[PDB]
Amino acid sequence: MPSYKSSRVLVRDVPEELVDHYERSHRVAAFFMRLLLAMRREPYSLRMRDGTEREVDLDETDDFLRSAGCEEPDAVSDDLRSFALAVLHQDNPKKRAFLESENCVSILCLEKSASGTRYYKRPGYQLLKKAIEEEWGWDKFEASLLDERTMEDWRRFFAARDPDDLGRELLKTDTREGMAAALRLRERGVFPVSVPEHLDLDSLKAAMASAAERLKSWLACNQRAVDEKSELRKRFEEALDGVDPEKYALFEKFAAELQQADFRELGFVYLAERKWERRRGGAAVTLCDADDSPIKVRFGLTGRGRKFVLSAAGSRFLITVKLPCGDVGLTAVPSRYFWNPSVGRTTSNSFRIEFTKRTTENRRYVGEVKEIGLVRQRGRYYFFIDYNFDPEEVSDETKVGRAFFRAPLNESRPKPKDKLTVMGIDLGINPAFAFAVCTLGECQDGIRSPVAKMEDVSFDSTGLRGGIGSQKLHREMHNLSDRCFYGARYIRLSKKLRDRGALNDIEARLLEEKYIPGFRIVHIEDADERRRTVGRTVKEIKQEYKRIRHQFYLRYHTSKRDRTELISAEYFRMLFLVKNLRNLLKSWNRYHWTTGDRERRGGNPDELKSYVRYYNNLRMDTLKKLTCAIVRTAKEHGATLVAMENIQRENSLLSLWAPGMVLERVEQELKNEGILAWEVDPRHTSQTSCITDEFGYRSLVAKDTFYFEQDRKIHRIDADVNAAINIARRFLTRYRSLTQLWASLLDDGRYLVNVTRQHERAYLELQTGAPAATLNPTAEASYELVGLSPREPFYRHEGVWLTREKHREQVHELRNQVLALGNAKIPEIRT
RNA sequence: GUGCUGCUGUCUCCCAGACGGGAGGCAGAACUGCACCUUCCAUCAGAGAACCUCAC
DNA sequence: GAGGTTCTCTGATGGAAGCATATCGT
DNA sequence: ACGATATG
Repeated sequence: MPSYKSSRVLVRDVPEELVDHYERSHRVAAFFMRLLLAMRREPYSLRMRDGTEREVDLDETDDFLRSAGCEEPDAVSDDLRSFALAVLHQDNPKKRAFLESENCVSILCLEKSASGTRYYKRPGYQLLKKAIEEEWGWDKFEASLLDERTMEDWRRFFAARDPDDLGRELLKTDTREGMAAALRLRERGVFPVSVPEHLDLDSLKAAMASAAERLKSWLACNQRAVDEKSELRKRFEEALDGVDPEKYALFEKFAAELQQADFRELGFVYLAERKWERRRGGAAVTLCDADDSPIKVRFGLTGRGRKFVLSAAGSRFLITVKLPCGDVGLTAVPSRYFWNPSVGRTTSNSFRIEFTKRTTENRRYVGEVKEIGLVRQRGRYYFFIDYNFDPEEVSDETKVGRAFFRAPLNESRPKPKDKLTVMGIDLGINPAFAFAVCTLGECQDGIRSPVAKMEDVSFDSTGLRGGIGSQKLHREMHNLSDRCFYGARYIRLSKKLRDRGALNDIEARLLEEKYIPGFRIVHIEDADERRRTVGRTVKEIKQEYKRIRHQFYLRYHTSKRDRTELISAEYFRMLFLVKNLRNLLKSWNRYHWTTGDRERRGGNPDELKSYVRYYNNLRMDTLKKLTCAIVRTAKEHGATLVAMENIQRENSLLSLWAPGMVLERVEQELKNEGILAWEVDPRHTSQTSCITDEFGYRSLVAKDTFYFEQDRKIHRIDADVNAAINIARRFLTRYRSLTQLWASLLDDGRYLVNVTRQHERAYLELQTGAPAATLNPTAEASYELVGLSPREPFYRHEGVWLTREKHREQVHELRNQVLALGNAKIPEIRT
């Protein structure tokens, strides 16, 4: 599997011949879609351009196979089935009939084809014989053939040159079943299909590639659906026998009368009947179309399709597709992705393209093009320049570095034995991310961190990135987003003022004490004039939203351009402001939804498409910029190991992205730049000091300052640096210190430690001496680990393992000191 | 190329109706900034909305 | 925050993708 | 040596 990065380039004046080739390629690809399914001789479901699903019967397969050439489709049935499953990759991966699904069209489509009657590349037999007959002594052949075969014919195979004889014997003894089926069909003279449009071999390869890949995907999904339905039915039938008697005949009538109006064993059994029945067993077949579901009309340089000669002049590409009708020259609209490109024909059927994506530096990127693909969108054509790239080299020393620091203490993986650079990364929204960088073998001055089995390290480089660029804009994106949230609730109640009378009691202080101050609307009692007073605010909401979006636009088109950061905390506030504005606009659009009225299958089908498009675009842009700043921060400091918080474990990156796809993108782009990363457990990183390794206070009024005590003097430090170091410190110490153990009580105050994870197993050994331990109580409401010779949270503190009630009070006792003392008398750490 | 990403003027369909909101098209003006692997497909779950029912 | 209702859109979590060599024959 | 197949 090569590495792949891709982009699109526009072509404007497409000649009629290429348009015809495009459409014919889709039509033939649809023909392949249909003919493979027909040869499967298994009925399926076709989803038309509309939502309707059609049950294509066996007759529609039979008559189509009749048209395609098979005048007696039933008589040759098993043989067609075997060929069909071969091109769709339903045979064994080793010794496959067609390693590339395309390679069947020589036998399927042509008229005088020699495919299937060759031995020149038969694996390891003809090549071995041809090699030995030249410069070997007829003795290592025995070793080579015994090695693979662990018969007397092999003696004659090397007794003479006999290439044709061995080829014939291999084609006889070794018959890949998918090709034997095709030869049998062509012997009957029914296999060469009548392709509706006349295309040469190269274009038929390209069509069959896409048709076959669509069939392979759909077949895999169908098999998954069938297997899942079978397994769920197995679970239901296992549960049905169980212990429940035939009394389950009654919950049927019970559910009937319930749904007409609309027990543990009865309810659970009911779910299985409903869950099993509604699940589909088969997927839908979506046939290819020119405009509905386009396929890439691929043009390869080895046989996949018509060859192309990619060139470049100035700041744009020059594509020439060598069609059978003639050479067709296309010029490319210049792309900032492949800006100022240079092209070069290589010695391996490829073009070496060197271009420049970004505009900050002039860094030139190198890739190889080996296939170009053609699609259309909104009647406008495109080529997919799907190129390759070699990722940056990662030292074998980094791999031994990553394995060592990842391992729990009870594993003994080797020391890195070199000077690595480790990174600490926290992730937030206002503080997009913060970092701490340490160098192994070099501790000079800073927050010194233990390193497992090595000397300590000092974090020289520390910083907070992302952040709020302009203070005013961030506050305005927050005032409006608060208003947009509170208007959606307000007009839910507003209608009930007019729809009902005097509302209720639970709402009364919910409307007055919370919603009126929020939506900033004066309350009028007369219903007719409540529509006007609510409409003018929604106008005023848009009128100030447009202002904000325009000032957000001008972050890139003023003299403030130089100060505009790569990523800001405004990227996330805008996303929520777009989100809340969407709900409010949706709610006001249904201000007329009155009495009992519901959303219909029709109505308005394009509602708020501009906002949804802006929502997805802003997110995709935010994550790409977020990854760049992280990777830019990693490369600059010489980092090769990145410790990240496992965020899988409002004001969070969650509710904007899935918990994982954020981390996946960062790791992928780090690995392209030759930087390995690991996910560190993000427990107690924001509540534990990185200096004293003791619990502190995360200030609620100010979420950037973390208070702890050192030498009985209260200190403060940035809570993003504090967590960034605590993520890196955990990695370098191999999670040596834990701050929480789960324990369960059996009797008389002996809380038994629940060992679930291997990190707890190793930890107890370094203190107790056994892979298990107990908590004995002491005089001052504390505990102590003992350890046993062969669930309630507990918090460490000063070697005492206090409980949640007394851990909260210790945190609370420190808060009172902070509030009493004040930030003026609490010194700063970083600088 | 696709986005971040809008402004002015003018024009057409739609939902409310005389408060307002949502799709779009051409026309210029302003701006030389940041980033950018993406195509296709099938299942099964969520978000919020909104109508019928609750006092949390 | 109780509890099916009917629809769009993610969103989940998968699936298939984005070419090599080999020789004959002129 | 390049083209026309063919198949790892």
